[PDB]
Amino acid sequence: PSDLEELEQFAKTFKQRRIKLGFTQGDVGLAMGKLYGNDFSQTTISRFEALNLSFKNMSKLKPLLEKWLNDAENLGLSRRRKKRTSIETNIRVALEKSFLENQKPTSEEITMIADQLNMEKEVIRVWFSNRRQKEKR
Amino acid sequence: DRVKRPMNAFMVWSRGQRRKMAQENPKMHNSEISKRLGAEWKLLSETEKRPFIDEAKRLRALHMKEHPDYKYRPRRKTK
DNA sequence: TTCTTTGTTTGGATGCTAATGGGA
DNA sequence: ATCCCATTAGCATCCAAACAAAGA
Repeated sequence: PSDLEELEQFAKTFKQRRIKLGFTQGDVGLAMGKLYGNDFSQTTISRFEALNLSFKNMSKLKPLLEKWLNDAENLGLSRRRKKRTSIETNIRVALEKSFLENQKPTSEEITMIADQLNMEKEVIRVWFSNRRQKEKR
Repeated sequence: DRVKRPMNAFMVWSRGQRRKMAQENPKMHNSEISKRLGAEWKLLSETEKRPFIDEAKRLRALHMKEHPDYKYRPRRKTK
């Protein structure tokens, strides 16, 4: 009855039951969309089915995937996540250079850099945080 | 009825040799035939293939016209 | 069902990293 | 508000499965 073995058995069970319904990893993620105000990528469904998420993350998706499966075998507000958008190469090189000059640009510098690269403030802000991560590794 | 996949250049061409080897040499399995045609095909010149590659195009066009909504959906077999 | 080929399409896997949560 | 960074989550990409033909 171990937390991990149940989670362990559900991914397997889930998958079989999924292939049974002749359902694609992508279809399930799509179906979660209607249901919870946020879609789930094919990547996420695959990782789930293969035990490649954190324990915490998996335990949280179990319920959503379980409800969906059952509902399918029978037969001041929040925001929907921002779509992930790649950093074009030219921008990458520029941001890459600015990072060398310094890793802690300020708000206005961030606003400046973004304005200069014709990029969204927030994206640039987030990039310096993430690139600062990739650094300390 | 279930909609089959349209034939590619190799499938069109092999369709020919298949008989001109099967009847010519019975008791032989399609497996061995496929192996052979396989080898023979990868030896044809872009000029010897061109007509089958061309006929394959028409077959592909013919397929869409007759199945405007067909989408290939291979399903990961159960195992 | 398998046995076999090529070519074509699609599913699923996975690096890298983008975006989020929520603490402070 | 801010700002910070441990977490969560997906674009891009690449590889291998499915499948047409045929009929033992």
